[PDB]
Amino acid sequence: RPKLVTIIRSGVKPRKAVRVLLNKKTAHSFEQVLTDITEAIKLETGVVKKLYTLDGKQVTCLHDFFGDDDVFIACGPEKFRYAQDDF
Amino acid sequence: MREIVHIQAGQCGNQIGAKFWEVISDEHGIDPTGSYHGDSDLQLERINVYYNEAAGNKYVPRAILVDLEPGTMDSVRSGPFGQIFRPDNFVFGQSGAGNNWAKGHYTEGAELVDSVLDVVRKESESCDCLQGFQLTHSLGGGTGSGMGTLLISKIREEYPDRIMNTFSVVPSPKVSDTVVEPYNATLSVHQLVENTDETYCIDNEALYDICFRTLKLTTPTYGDLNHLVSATMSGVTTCLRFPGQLNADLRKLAVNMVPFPRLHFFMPGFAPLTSRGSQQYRALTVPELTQQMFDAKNMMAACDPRHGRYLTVAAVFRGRMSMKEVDEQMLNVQNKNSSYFVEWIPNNVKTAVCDIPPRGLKMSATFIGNSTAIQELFKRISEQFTAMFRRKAFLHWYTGEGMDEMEFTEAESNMNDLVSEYQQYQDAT
Amino acid sequence: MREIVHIQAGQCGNQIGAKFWEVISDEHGIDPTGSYHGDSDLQLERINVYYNEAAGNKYVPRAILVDLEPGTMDSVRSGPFGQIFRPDNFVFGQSGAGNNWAKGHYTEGAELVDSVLDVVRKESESCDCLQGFQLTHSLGGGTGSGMGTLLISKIREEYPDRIMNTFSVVPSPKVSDTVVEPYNATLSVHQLVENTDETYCIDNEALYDICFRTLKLTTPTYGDLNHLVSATMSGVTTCLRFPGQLNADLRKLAVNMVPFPRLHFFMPGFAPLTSRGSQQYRALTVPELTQQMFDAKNMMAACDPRHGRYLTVAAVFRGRMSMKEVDEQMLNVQNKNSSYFVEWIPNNVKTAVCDIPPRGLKMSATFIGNSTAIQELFKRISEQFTAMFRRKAFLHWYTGEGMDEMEFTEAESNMNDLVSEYQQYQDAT
Ligand SMILES: Nc1nc2c(ncn2[C@@H]2O[C@H](COP(=O)(O)OP(=O)(O)O)[C@@H](O)[C@H]2O)c(=O)[nH]1
Ligand SMILES: Nc1nc2c(ncn2[C@@H]2O[C@H](COP(=O)(O)OP(=O)(O)O)[C@@H](O)[C@H]2O)c(=O)[nH]1
Repeated sequence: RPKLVTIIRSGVKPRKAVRVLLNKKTAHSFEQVLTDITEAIKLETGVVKKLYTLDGKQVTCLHDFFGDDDVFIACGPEKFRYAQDDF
Repeated sequence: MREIVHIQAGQCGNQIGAKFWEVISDEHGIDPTGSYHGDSDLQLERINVYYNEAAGNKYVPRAILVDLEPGTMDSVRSGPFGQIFRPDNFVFGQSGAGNNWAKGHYTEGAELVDSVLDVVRKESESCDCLQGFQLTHSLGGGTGSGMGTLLISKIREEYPDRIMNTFSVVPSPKVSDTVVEPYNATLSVHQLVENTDETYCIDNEALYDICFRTLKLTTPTYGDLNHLVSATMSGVTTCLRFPGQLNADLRKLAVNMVPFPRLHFFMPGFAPLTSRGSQQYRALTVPELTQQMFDAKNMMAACDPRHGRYLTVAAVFRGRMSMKEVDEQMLNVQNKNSSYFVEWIPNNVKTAVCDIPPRGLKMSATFIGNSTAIQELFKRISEQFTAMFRRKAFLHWYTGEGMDEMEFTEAESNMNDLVSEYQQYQDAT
Repeated sequence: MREIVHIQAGQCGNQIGAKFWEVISDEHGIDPTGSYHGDSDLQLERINVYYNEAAGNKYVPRAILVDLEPGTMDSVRSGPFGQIFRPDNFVFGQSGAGNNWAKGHYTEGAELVDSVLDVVRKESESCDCLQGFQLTHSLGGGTGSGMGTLLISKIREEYPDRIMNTFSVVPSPKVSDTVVEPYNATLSVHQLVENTDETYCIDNEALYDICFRTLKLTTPTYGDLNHLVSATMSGVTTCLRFPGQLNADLRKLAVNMVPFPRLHFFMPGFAPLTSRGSQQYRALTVPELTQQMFDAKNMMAACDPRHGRYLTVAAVFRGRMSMKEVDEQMLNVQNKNSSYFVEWIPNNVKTAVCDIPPRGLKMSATFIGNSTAIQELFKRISEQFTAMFRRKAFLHWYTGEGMDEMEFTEAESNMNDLVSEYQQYQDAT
């Protein structure tokens, strides 16, 4: 029923990839997850507008884009950084 | 040397220390301010085990308190001996547990644990020579069931050589304080046997009848039930902290108490217990203390030692008494109660004699039992577990917080693999 | 001997000295009138470093204050310790900066500088033996960014042998006080590395969390934030001004701190920090001060020392403590934090022990850090720089005051040539 995915922040690399819950009972909109994530992460501006994939290839827009067991990256007003986080 | 860092967790885990630290500080003459008022110089001989000596000749308890809401932490400082704690150690969240093991281990537990493990480490650098950690929590609630076990799996990776013991609160047999307490039991008992060297199981239900059939208290409140929890914990470390003829510590009470490393569920007892209307009619002799311990109504757990055999028995004594006089009593109870002990273990009784009695009495003791009578304590949990789980009942909150069925299936049979060991060692020859 | 002329510039550069000179005069018992009220004769042993002894047994601070408007200078004399300054040293314009680096360096800066450089020279003739100059300004505003750097390029031509250090205010990472602060940063950082021997970078943003997470101040105003700036500056010169066992000065803290002459951006730290509700629970030991300095939340700059290695570490101590006891702690933090220091530098820790503690405490210290973690501090500026400059945004005020594009292009790559040195020395072997 829920999703086991995780998020880091870009270009700085202290982050140990916290794994917040993603479920229908705890979330009802994709934009709601983009704002509930902001208290548990730090950015430059803090606008969590976008999130790129594990390799930063494509953008995300839906809950149904979330295959299990992958890491995403904090984005928005910035670009992808080619981070070797999971190494 | 030999410092012990005290860690608390849960609503039950906090208010025990408000009774526990009142007892320990009164064994050394400490006001709730934090200065010294004792008279004998023996009290400051091993004061550094529960006290980091700060400036101004003050003393602080080496204690860390954990909750997921501040509804209990402010109630500690607004009572007696609430000023003694350092205000930096109260690490707490804001939401609350929800009485959920999944939220106590994955949702809010991942956030608060980094603000605790640095504080343990900040005390660990202050440890001149670390002995081990002790934990006080429950097994039925949300915080003390999960957040305590989330510390232990991270502490044991940081300290494999250091010992670890939990004064947990096993839930009662018949009355039910918590609706989801069979789920909180089995999912935490699976984590206890991984990374704990010993565990002292305390039931709520047995402590009522001790305070009713024996103490004859009309109105037993928590100011007296938790007092017997403090007499147990102080009754173990009383050889580490004072000069006795035959010393003991948590190191000696681990290998000499646990012969097989997964069989480490104990049962405590305390003696003597004089009522206020019955104290002036009792002989204060050393063999009087022995016959009061080994019955059913002095055990601090819902157990029947008549059905089961002991394996290791630790009796920690305080006061001034003859060494030969105690050991004659410890040998005699092995002879007459020969069915009550296991056959293939000689010298199954451990003697610990200290020389400082509890304040207010003249002589006392503390019983530590290890019998196979706790198989009734867990099979009754596993019987309640398989009834609730086969209907998938109360599952849409644990599964809603990131949990699968295979987490239950391994944890279910591991308790069955636990109890099947106890029945195997019960009736061998 | 060894006098130091104190120069201020900017609205930020003035009100720091109103807190700074209050602290220095209270280390020698000086009223805001300007007479003497001390009790010990040690305080007048090196009084001539910040005080020209005038007639009538009075003392004046050897200080020069610079602004482009009198809206701040009259606010200094109408407060405490505003009567102590000589009324001839307040050299100021009438128009104002406009928060423009070009107007702070070419338009109004060319007029006011001749009325300052004679006053420095009039103090320079009064210098019995000049040590060096210290400057207090900012890097984001108009006056302290430009008018300070216009003095330094003219001072260094007059004094090549004399040392020079600026307690500048590096702008915050996330919140923005000034709209044009990336232009004011890069166009001034290009001028700092030309003619400054060392620089102590202070962020606004880190000083909030020091005054909130550690001091637990409910309402931190500038009477407490600038107080930590004064504790840094007094924590450096405390070996030059009092008899200690192992002396230090700005000469020893320059060559032993800067091994490559363009790598001179530091980070300061202060210890201890006792809250008013937490001072009575802390041990006042010497190894307590070490473990409080080397974390992230005691740094006075937005830096992550976990990402980066130190090169030179200066810890200036005050009070009475053993020499072997400190050096055991300084050696131990080199052993356990071996990834946190650079490999090819042995004895990377500088010890400075004085014998006069700060007034109000018993023992204290002052941390000076030099790590490669400031590459995040400048690349974040250069990332903000290339975004604003590629649109030619906010350029029609700098170009309107006599400035070309090639002024930006050399100054842009010189910061990139600065950071590429730090990454080069970060991970070599
Ligand atoms: N002996 C004793 N048990 C208590 C006390 N307060 C709570 N408990 C027990 O704690 C258990 C409930 O756990 P609780 O503290 O509410 O949950 P948690 O805070 O989320 O870990 C039950 O078994 C209660 O009997 C107390 O003061 N004394
Ligand atoms: N710590 C501190 N920073 C200040 C104070 N006043 C101004 N600042 C900083 O000074 C910078 C703005 O510079 P400003 O003085 O207005 O410009 P200038 O006078 O033209 O150099 C910002 O980074 C402010 O945070 C103060 O009292 N304390």
